[PDB]
Amino acid sequence: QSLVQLLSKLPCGEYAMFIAWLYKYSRSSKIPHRVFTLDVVLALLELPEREVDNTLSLEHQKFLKHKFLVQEIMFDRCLDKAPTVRSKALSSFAHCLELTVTSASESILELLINSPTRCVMAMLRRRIRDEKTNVRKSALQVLVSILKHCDVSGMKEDLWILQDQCRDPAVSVRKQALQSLTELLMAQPRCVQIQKAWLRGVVPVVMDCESTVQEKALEFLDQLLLQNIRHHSHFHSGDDSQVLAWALLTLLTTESQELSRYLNKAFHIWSKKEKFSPTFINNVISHTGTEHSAPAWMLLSKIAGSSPRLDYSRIIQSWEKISSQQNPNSNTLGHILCVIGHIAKHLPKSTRDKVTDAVKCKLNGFQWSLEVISSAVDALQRLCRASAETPAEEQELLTQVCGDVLSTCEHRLSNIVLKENGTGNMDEDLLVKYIFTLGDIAQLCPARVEKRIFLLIQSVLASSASVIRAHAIITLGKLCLQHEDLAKKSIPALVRELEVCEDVAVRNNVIIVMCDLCIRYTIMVDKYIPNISMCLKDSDPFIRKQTLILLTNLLQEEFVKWKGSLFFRFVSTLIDSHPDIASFGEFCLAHLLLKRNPVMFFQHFIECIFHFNNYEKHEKYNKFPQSEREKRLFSLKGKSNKERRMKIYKFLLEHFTDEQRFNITSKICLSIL
Amino acid sequence: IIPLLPMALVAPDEMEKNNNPLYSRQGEVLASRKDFRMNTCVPHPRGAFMLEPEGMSPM
Repeated sequence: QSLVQLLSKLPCGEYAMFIAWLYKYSRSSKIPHRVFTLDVVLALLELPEREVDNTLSLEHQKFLKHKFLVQEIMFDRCLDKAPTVRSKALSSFAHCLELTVTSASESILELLINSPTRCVMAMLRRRIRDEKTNVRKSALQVLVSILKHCDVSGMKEDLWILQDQCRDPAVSVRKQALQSLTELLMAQPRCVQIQKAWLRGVVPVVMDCESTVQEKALEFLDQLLLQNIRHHSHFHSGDDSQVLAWALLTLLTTESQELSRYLNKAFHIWSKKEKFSPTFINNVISHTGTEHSAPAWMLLSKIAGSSPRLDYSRIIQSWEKISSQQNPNSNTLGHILCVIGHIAKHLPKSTRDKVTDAVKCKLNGFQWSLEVISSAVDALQRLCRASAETPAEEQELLTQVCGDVLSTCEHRLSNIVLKENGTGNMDEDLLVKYIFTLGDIAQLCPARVEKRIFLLIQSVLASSASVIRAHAIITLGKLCLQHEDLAKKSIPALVRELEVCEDVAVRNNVIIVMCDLCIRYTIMVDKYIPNISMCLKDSDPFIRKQTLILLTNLLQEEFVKWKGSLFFRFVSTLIDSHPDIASFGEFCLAHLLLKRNPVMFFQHFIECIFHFNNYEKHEKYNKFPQSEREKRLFSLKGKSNKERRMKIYKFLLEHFTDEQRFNITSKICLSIL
Repeated sequence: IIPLLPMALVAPDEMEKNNNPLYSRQGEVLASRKDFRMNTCVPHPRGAFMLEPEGMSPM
């Protein structure tokens, strides 16, 4: 303040030579002197541009320009060699750039960020890799200060980079980037791709280990979506909070739907917190008349299930209208069926009878996709549960209701499959959905399946030597989940079909089936675990990543006692050519296996060394059996294989801690040597 | 650093599993419908089933 007043007292020439001396003094190596000089350069930049003195020299006239000042000083200040100096330099840079924004000197911004070929995207890419967090905080602040006045057209990749800094694992980085994106979406309301990248950024925030930034995301989405839309009579296009929330759920339809699981977790928090309201029910019922109700209906998929206390007749009428209609959106009808199932405890039988009759007639219609069939059959399980209040009563009612469509589709399969079949005399989709309907029925009546059905689907299996065959194996698995005798009869044929058949999709389905039989019958399919271990070496990477997901689900519950061969497979799968699947493997072990138990690699290291060395004569260990097929799959040895050996070894070293490193150095220098 | 988490690595809610239980031939309830992953299988036009439709489809 005193300098500013004295500079107002100072003439332009005295100011000019004094800026010359201060620019020379900026090259002094004193760190607090440099900090003070850059701070008072920022103080000078708080003032507007000094009046142009044509009597002064060219070196003095160039001091007057603020563009030349920010080109000379803070270009070197942001590119210094000290972290705190660069931190304060970037803070002063953000302050001076918002100062140029308030002085409306956008040409300075274009000259720095997009100079005609020093690139500010490049130095920002440097700043986000800096160790210091507040350097990245100043960097995100200055890159969100820019482009609030300009369109994103041509530079949506900068926004893509912005949710890449939302990825940065610091509390303050997300804790300020979330506020930055929320003020971005209200800076301009009308850009679809900004909202798309926004929702892609914000839906993995709430899975963080830290709880407060998760909650700040939760109520920020509450004020963005829950606290925007009003009653439909109150709703107006001018009320753009409602319009923005409607557009945001319009972007929730067919774009990203895994986030509904995060929404289920969030509503689980608000079910613990009981933050759902009957006023919200009144608002969504008021918006049932709108055509925007379909994402509101899938929001109601679990929200309405908490406490059904109201009248839902208009919803039943709309469901009847779209069920009489033959080609709706499948998601809309499925969500309407699940909300009907969730409110069925309050609904009377006087509507439930005609609902079940309409279901029965349209099931005889067979006018749906298979996802709608699955939603319908679980919803009809809900309708039988709400119909009955006795286990015997729901048993008998579900038995007869499933028996009707069971005998119907059983008669259809006897007319088609048991009779002669041409190459193109059938529609594949009709028969596949018929078998899927019978599989859902046999899921819902395990007591009503007979040995004639067993030999029928065994004859279907006998028509092997494709698309229908894998689904037949899936339905066979659903049945043998309930039938251990059919499981024992089937598993040599299933194991044979695993290592004989050639289509990738049917073997994927066989592995999925027999691993859910592993979840049911671990005590018996523990001997068939090494079939999974040899199937881990597939040609197709999608098969390998799917088996990685299955083995991750097996390891997270810890179904089986831990054997060294399983650990050998966990190590051996990490040399995938595709890096994403392998990195999923290291992320899974780092966030889950290291969390569950830290000492597994400590005992497993020495037998891992022996396993990759083809050494079997150890006195203490190497007692596991081996097959010829896995012997020729495990090309793990030699000069052609040493690189992945010490790559894996140093990965395990960085997994080991310093105390673990000391103890493992003691163990290797005693026992092995 | 931290990538996207696979959605199948999260256990479902308990009340949902109460809402869809699976019973036996004797009629006693043995498990729930959400305890098994073929309910979460997603169809393909070739007839394949995947847990994650988001990602690279096989050729």
